[PDB]
Amino acid sequence: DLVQKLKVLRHELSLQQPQAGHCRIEVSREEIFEESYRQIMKMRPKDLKKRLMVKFRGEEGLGVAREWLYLLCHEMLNPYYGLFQYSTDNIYMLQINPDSSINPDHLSYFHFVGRIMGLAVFHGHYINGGFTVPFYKQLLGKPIQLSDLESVDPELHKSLVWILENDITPVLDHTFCVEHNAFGRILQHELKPNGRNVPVTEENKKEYVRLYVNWRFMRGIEAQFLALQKGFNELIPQHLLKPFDQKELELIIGGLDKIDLNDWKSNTRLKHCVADSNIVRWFWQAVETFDEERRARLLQFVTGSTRVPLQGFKALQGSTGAAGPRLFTIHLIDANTDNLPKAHTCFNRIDIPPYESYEKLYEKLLTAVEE
Repeated sequence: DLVQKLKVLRHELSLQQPQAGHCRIEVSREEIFEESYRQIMKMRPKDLKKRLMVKFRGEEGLGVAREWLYLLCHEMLNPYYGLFQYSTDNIYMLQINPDSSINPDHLSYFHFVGRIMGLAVFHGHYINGGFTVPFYKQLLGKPIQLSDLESVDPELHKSLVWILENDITPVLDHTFCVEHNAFGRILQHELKPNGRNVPVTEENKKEYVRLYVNWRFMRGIEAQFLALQKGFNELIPQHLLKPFDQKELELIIGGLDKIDLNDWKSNTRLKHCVADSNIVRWFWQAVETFDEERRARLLQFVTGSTRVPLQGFKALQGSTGAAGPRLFTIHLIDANTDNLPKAHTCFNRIDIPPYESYEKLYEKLLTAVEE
């Protein structure tokens, strides 16, 4: 199982975390994207491996990287910024935008997104944002298969399938060079060192084919991916990803994308109330009533993030923030019943007033989650 292989990866990463010092990030909520960019990019990789201390500017009086990561991923992964775009054929998943060159500094922003992804995995946190299958395969360092290219370029796929099941000796005159229309002009690109003078033979056509497929998936997003990858590997070394596949990397990076209710209830603690308190009974009744989306907004309202750890609700306050696992807490406060439930994201605690009815609790709970 994944938690087993992950604990080996987390232990190797934990050895790289200097027990002395804190990685200090203080950004505003209204400028979280550009302020986090400036602060993270000013640091050296060694500085990012120190235990995280994220504070929102001003809000430190009356801090969590869980909420900061959530709000930061929400911003950087939005197509408004031109780094990522939704896929045409996977309208539910992000991919690198090939027209990212519009921003001349795009390569530094991709390197920053990579730093944020590595920082999240390194500190036991997750990234809210789903990527495509070739994104995870590329990030992992493993080669894309020829069958994955049929959907992307069926004419090139047809040609490369011909090469593999035919004797190219009396027919082909290819080199490890691909000539393509680069917007307005044809450009020769070598697939390997000195590819223009390396002919494709029966002895090396398998290598030529896998390099051509790899090159075609990187078309337009080469500089972008390289930048992201260098930021990600500054926290998560490439060798430590070796025991994982595309689906396992997607889970390591983003956590579970389904909230189990029984695990949420098993890892819930109560302050100022007991299991048979009306507020507790009513809260869980309102929670079964909520849809998968309303449940995720409730998790974000209380814990600061929509992300569920791969170990479940038991490991809620990630690897760093204060001491350890600060479990989801229901706190019955004595306060005016016209108030909305308060949330202390730093403790995964919801302060619920002593409502007089289930419907009263429901409407105030729903109203708090939409805000």
